[PDB]
Amino acid sequence: AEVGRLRYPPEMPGAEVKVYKKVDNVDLKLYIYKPADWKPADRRSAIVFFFGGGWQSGSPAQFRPQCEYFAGRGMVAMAADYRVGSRHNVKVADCVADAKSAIRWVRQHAAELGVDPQKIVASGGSAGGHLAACTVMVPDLEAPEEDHTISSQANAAILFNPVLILSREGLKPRQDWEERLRERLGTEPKAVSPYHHIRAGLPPMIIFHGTADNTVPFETIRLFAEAMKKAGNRCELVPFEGAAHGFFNFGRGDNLAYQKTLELADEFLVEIGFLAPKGE
Ligand SMILES: [Cl-]
Ligand SMILES: [Cl-]
Repeated sequence: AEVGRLRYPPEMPGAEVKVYKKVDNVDLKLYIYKPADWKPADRRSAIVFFFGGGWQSGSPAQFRPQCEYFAGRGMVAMAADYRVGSRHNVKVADCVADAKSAIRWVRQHAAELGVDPQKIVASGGSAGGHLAACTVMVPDLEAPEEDHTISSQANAAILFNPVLILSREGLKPRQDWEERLRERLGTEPKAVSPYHHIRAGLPPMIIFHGTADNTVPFETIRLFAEAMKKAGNRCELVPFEGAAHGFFNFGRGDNLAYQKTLELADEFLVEIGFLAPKGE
């Protein structure tokens, strides 16, 4: 509900604004937070957050607090806008293209951003967590007007109650439901279903999910994580006992889950060599 009251477009005080994509006569922006000691020539890790809201609504403001945290730790942290149903009459596949365009843009512009182009983390909540996962493991579905010699693939992901299974193929593949998914998603459902793209050799990830989630059942995420681990990938699943969809957000449950998810995300980033340990 609180997340639902966020402003669009957001103020994002202290952020630098860059347009990463011009599409359908809208300028899609990144809201960029740099560390206090940032200099051109830096080669910092970066994180790009994609807001939640069912691919229908939401605001980059959702992840402003996390951006401020990670910029405090020395990352170039940013929150991306992307097209949504209520504002732009797009479908899920369009959202995925925008998320991929954002990672591509950060990589293309890594030098001027003071960023290491092989340390770009994709992150998000719910629908935005789906997008982040798509940037790590789903093939590009379109080639927009952008540098396709530059990869859209993120180097790691941090997912907050993501949607990871968008097709029922290979679960316990009924036709009419997959056809309804096709019309909603703008493509074959498997083409935007991270679970259907599990293979060896993928970037590392951490996932935070409530065990009492009625929106995205925890069991879908357990299945995902088990299969990823079977494929040899680093896929850390942190259950939040009794928590529901949206539990991790700044401003709810006394900020306890907010703080805990940041702590664990920080250690994950140290583990994979994207952040220096807090001990310096
Ligand atoms: Cl790895
Ligand atoms: Cl829920």
